[PDB]
Amino acid sequence: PWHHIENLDLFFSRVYNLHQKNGFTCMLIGEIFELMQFLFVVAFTTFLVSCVDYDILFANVKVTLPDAFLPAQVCSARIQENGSLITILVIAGVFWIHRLIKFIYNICCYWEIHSFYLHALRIPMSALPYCTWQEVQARIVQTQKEHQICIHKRELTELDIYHRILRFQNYMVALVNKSLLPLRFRLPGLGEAVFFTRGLKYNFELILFWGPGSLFLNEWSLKAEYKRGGQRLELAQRLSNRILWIGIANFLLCPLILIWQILYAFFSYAEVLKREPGALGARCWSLYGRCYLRHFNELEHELQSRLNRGYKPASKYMNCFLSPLLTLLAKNGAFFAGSILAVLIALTIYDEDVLAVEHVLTTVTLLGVTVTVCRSFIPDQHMVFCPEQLLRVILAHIHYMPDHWQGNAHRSQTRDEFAQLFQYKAVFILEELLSPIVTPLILIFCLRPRALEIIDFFRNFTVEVVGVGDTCSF
Amino acid sequence: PWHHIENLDLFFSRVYNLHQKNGFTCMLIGEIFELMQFLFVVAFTTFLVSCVDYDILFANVKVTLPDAFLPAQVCSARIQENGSLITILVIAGVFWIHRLIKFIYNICCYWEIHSFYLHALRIPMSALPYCTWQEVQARIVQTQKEHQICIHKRELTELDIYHRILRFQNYMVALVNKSLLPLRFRLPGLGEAVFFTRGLKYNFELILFWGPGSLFLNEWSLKAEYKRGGQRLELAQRLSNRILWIGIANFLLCPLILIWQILYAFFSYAEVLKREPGALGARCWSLYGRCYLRHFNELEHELQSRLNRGYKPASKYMNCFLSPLLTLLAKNGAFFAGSILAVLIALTIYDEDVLAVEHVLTTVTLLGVTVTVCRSFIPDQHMVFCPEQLLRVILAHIHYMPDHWQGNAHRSQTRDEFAQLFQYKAVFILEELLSPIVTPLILIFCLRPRALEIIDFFRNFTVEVVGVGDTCSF
Amino acid sequence: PWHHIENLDLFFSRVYNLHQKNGFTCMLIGEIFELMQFLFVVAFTTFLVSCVDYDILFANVKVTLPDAFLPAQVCSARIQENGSLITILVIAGVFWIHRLIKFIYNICCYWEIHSFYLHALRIPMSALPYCTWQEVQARIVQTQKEHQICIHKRELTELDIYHRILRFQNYMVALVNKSLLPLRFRLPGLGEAVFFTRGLKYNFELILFWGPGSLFLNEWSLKAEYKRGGQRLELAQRLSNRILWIGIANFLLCPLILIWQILYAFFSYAEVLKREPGALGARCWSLYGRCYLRHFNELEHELQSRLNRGYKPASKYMNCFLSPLLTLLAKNGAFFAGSILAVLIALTIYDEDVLAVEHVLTTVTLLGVTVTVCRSFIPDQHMVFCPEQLLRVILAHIHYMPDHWQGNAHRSQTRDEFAQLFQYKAVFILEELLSPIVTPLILIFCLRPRALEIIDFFRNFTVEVVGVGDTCSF
Repeated sequence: PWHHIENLDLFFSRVYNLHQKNGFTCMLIGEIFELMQFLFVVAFTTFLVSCVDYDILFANVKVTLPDAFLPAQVCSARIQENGSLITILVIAGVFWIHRLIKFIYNICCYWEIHSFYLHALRIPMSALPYCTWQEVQARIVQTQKEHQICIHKRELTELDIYHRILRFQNYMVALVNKSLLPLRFRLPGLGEAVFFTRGLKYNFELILFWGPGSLFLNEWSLKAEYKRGGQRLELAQRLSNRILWIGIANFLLCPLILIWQILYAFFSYAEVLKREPGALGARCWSLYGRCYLRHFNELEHELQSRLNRGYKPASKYMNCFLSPLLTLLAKNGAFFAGSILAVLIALTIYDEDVLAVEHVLTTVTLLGVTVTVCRSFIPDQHMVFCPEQLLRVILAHIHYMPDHWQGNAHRSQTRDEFAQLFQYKAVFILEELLSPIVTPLILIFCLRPRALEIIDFFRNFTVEVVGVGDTCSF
Repeated sequence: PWHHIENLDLFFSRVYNLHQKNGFTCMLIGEIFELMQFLFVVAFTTFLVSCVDYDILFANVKVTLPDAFLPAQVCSARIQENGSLITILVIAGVFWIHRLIKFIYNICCYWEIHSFYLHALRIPMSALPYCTWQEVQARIVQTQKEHQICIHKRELTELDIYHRILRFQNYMVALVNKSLLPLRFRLPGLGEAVFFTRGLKYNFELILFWGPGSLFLNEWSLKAEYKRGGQRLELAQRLSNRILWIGIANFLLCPLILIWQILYAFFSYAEVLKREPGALGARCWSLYGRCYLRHFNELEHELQSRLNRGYKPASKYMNCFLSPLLTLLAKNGAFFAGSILAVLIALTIYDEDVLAVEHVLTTVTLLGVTVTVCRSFIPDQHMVFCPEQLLRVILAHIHYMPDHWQGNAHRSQTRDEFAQLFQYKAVFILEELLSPIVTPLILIFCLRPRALEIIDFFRNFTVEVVGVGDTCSF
Repeated sequence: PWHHIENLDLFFSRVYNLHQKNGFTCMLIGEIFELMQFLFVVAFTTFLVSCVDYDILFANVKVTLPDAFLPAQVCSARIQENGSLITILVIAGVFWIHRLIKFIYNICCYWEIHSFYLHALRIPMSALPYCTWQEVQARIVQTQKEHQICIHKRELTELDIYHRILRFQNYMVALVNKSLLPLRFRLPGLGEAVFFTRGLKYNFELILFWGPGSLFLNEWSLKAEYKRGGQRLELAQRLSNRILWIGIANFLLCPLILIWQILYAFFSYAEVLKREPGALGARCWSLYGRCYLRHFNELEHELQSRLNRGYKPASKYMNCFLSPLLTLLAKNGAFFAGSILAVLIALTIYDEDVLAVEHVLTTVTLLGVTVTVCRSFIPDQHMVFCPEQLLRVILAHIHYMPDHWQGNAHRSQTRDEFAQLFQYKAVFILEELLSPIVTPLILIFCLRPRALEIIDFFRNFTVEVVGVGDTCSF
């Protein structure tokens, strides 16, 4: 049954994702909840926009919650009469319909992959969350005589699976580390800024890999016309028109994507700020650090493991960088604020009628917040300031660092250059919000003039591995 | 003075316990508070049952606490007229009287031991909490010519003290690790369940060691009739009647012991749930792990040290076992719950008259609890899932593990088999509550048919160390 | 320009302090805020004493904060009419005027030092917080031919800078470790007490080093009359009169210094008790541990580093010392208190009208505090009591320990002797409050009779390093 496939690339990617999804039911259940998140976001916002009145809620006998909710009939009439609301719902509906159809097709294709694990590999569906990818890899390669998926190539190789699954991610890796993508900016008042988000990466792969107008012929071979240097300018002009058109589509989609990014950050992170706002000060590896620190032919879990082992030294390293002025001001401000708040607390503690004076509680509240915030920049008085050993621990995991980091490991410039590989989480959120606005501008003015250079790139750094196809240079 | 003892076994146990009690006053003070805990439990429950009225408390001028308390005369009349309350108090009184008489006798016997530390060993009572058992051991054995406690045996030996103190605990160890005690069960809806509590261990030692009808003649020699195989069936029948009778006593005592176990768990753990309920999710070594992981000839502190060194790796190991479905549901539920709660919090934060709507606070409260509970099953996104090194650290301390744990260290079955050696604290509490109900059933139907096998056991695995007596096989 | 200095001692101290102050602006900004702290303390207390009325605050329409504040005119009239308040303000004004004049002079002298870093060393003012003292040390010593600050001595040496900056701190070190200063006391009800504060150290340096009547001629040479033993008694009598006079000045200043110490502890620590009172239970290295554990020729940062590396093992070591009686009482008290509080919480949880009974909340509140306090003396049940390895880790950093600590590392006496080198923070605060009262008594009765011994000391342990001057013996 596993002979007429013709799409071994997509097949191996699906074989890997089911292992990364911890079986079949979790993938199905995970996909359903993904679809449900969008629908819930849309429905709750729509319900909040139309049904609830907010008049009898602010009161302008105890009132129940169901009173503020309008009955179904009047809520439907206000939705279908907003005009400026139904036009967003229509677009948010067609994307989900496309997604749902794609999902149904993927289920019917992942069920076929399920049989291949069960039958060809003899690995039950209850042992997946306990089977490393290495175990799955040995049974696929050693039994390649039975299922005879690839008879065309003389044999199958471990390097082949890595190349087949990751034919386009290697291309993505080569573009960012050769500065062939517009991800460096100079800003007035900020200085150097690296703006690399998921929209640009999604757009790069859509411009270069996916679509009927991309550089790749079917799935695993870029069009032969891109292997001849006789029409570099003509191909560049054609690519420039393509790049220009994709940017126009992004500019058209700007308002919709902005609503989606805003809604996602709010529904996902606007509650952690209330309960534990220090979690958004905790740092995480940025998307550039995932493409700058990524080896060639390295799967998602092999890289995620390295970013996990180097997560605790990185928090310490970024936390040993203080500021003589910030530390001075924090020390002094905490003293002054706490010295006033202590008197206030004593007058409050003795007789509590002071709590009825107008601006006593707010002053105490803001000062408690002020003391706690200011006392958070004051380090532990007996810490071992060792910001030189911290880089050793980090480099032992992520494996990549600019050459001007080893000696001067403690300057304020090295921290500001490391903070771009290891960014705040709050900063991460903020540039996910700005991605749908800046991404089109980046593609039209910065990437379009490079449309020639890319054409040279794809022409000079693409080799042809026999039996595999057109792959990216290491 | 230390020549006419005739009970060197009990003497050495008392010598050890005073060191484990950190001197003499602490033992006296500890015993008094132990007696006082029972009396307080009984008295407070009795006072709550009879004196307080709960009528003028629920209000059916500010009211004081002493108003709800009835005067002594009317409270005494209601106690001595309850009938169904005085019959429990009588039993709770006679046990304490027995305990108090035993305590007074033990004090007069521990005072004699106090003189032996002070005079024979020349160790002051202010240096006990700072003297290891090794220091006490060297001065006892090296000065065995002066106090001449044991002249019968040619000399005294360190192995002898371990054997003399622990003649019955070794027997307890051999029964659990040879599955000679009924502590394995199959339950519909739960599967495998190991139910081993203090009542069974107390009952085992009462059936086998203590009492005038046990297997041991005086204190340190089982009756010679149990060394002849000519009457195995007859001895088994006699033992079966004994086992049957002990079970009947337990069945009779079931309601009383149940009240004691319920009261003890409530008074000891029902407040930690309110303040810090995560402490009852913290795991602890179960009573079977104390008998399965216990070496032979190992005192209480030597084992407690090993269970201490292996406590932190064990919490990590049991905490690295997740569930693809539980983690998926938690992630998704937290998002949905937090997404609703964030909107609620914003409407609450803007104008607080929303706080007067009926079901807004309860929804917020349950959802905050829901988010916090659900967000507690979501691991740290950058943790080093290394559940294989954790078993190495644990095995280096407790020294005992089933053979099918080394290879498959990460299956869901190994965790469910390790959770029986290292059980939850909440689970520990729950099976202490169920011990007085299930313990009689275990003894009558499961241990009684084994009454023959035990007779064989005690006949084949009991050696006679010269000068020491009848000991258990290692 | 760096030739006519004549005060190389003060110059090198200033060169070091600017590095310890992380540049020039931070020193200027730090000094200004230091001056501002005193002024704010005085002004706020004065404003609180005179302006606010506390009559319309305790209420004896919602009332604003500005109503309680008296207008400027009536507040000025009450200040300048208090009599017993203006006499304190005058003294608190003249000290600050002296301080401000000294500060202005130091700025004009540190600006000259700023040019020496910028020009002679070619080290910009933006690289100071990132330059170790070693980098500053190499450029000073290797370029000693250009600025020719010291041509008198043949060359400059690293030992010379250490000696020049720290000519008086070495003297302070030799007096405390030879028990030549009155810092040991026997108290009824407390026993041994080591009372060494900043006032005594400040007074010691004022009696011995600073002033026109001290032992040192100009700055770096004690008067030659103190190098001849022919007038030991006469010099001792003169020194005794000096010591007596300094003590009289301290006794006169007792009330003022007491107000300053009280105010400083309150404004600095009286708020941490409210928010996080466990931070004042955290220990810190006492002032005697800074003079007992200090090497010879060791700068402030080299010692602070050692006190930082040995801070975490020291907290563990002092936290592994329990008390059999304290642990027993805590266990039992927590059980009893929690057993009552659990019943109270259940009655409170079922129906909340119980919250209106008078003494229910206070009982719950005090018992919650009681449980939390008592449950703070109860250690973790599975901790590795290893108070012997902890001393190894500590001694590896502070380098100094009494000889009767190595063997008996766990007695209650070693802890009570280590607690004097590593004292509580709350204890530290308390003896800073008592320093202005006890310091004069210590100098008059204990140090005055020693006035002879000191004269012998300064005569026998002062060597003359050529080119450097009169230094202290190592």
